[PDB]
Amino acid sequence: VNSFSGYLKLTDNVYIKNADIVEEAKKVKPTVVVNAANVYLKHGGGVAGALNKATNNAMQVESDDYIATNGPLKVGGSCVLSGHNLAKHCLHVVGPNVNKGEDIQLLKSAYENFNQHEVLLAPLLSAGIFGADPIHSLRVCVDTVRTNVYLAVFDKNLYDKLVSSFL
Ligand SMILES: O=C1CC[C@@H](c2ccccc2)N1Nc1ncnc2[nH]cc(Br)c12
Repeated sequence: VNSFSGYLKLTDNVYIKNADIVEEAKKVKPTVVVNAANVYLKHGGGVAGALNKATNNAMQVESDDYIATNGPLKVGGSCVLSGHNLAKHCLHVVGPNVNKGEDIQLLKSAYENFNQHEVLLAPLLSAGIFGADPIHSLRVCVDTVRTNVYLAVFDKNLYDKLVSSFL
């Protein structure tokens, strides 16, 4: 038993809710919150900008040190950093950005990072301003992640549609 509440169960291991991941994190304080990152860990907008703002920019400060030491992530890759006031850890995961011209097949690789963590609070990767189809992304998530994932979808009409069309 865990502390996540109000989720629709999609499969044995995938759950979904119409909520702001930031508010879910503040309420639950999960072991792992997933950020929808870019390779530079520049948390300017979307989920990343919102999470970073909620940490009072501490996520960005930590991220800049990470990049200065290690260089950029790979598209499809991830790193584990602090969750600051929101979670124990933040798993920064880079899905492909179609608005940048990247290969959507890398979305499966991105979701594979979730399998290194028994339970996660996450957004849909590559959706929103990353330019991919959120229905697709949900399918890849369900078909790739085997650990317990709680998906927060902020856009209300998207949740509705994803709920009702999920095969
Ligand atoms: O609705 C959705 C679906 C796709 C995802 C997204 C991810 C990256 C960039 C744009 C959109 N997204 N957006 C949020 N999902 C959950 N929690 C949130 N908090 C603040 C935001 Br913006 C937000």
